[PDB]
Amino acid sequence: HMPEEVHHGEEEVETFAFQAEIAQLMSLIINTFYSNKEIFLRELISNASDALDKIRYESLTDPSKLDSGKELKIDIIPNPQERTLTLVDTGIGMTKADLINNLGTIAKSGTKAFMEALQAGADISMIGQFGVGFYSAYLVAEKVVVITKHNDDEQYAWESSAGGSFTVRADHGEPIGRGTKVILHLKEDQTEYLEERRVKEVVKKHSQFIGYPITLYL
Ligand SMILES: CN(C)c1ncnc2nc[nH]c12
Repeated sequence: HMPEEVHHGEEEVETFAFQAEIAQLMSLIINTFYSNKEIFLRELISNASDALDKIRYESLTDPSKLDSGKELKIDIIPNPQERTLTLVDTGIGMTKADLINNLGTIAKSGTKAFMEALQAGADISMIGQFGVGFYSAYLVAEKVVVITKHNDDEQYAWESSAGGSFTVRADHGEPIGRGTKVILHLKEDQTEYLEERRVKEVVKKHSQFIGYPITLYL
């Protein structure tokens, strides 16, 4: 008795290409010698704050949207053994469609405009002004994993090593309830951001007036 599941039904792991504009920016960011790489943390905390604003805005008319979790917070978890730095927020999260669209497609206009601005003398720290600060994670990360849960969909995982493609798959792991977890697999030369002394310095310098609690976990 040796059965075989010739066809699993849905495709578990789906691979897609970035819009060319996004892929070219990711290549720029992952290989640049820009000396102020710490700004990645500002951009990711700002994205987390925006996501928390969103859920809060939504709950004003429908308090039940907080049934998946009442606390609105940001957590930063450096992990020296796995060389990961994780930023967790309990914000709005992303459905599967929005996950593919928001990280793989809709950033096209922002990444295009940002690269034109860079060509004309702008600098990388302005990335957030084009709505695409998420990709600054590749200043310090060789790989990024995003775990996300939106009230209207199941938990999903996104990942990319900036090779022009990304993958999406249902995540049946530890439920996060609601929100997004951005997991940075750090480059060898950027492990300074695994140290509590360094991470605090960056938060105090760049994110000292964010309207949500930021907790650091060692
Ligand atoms: C980057 N992006 C589209 C995001 N969407 C929703 N929640 C987020 N938390 C951090 N980044 C997020």
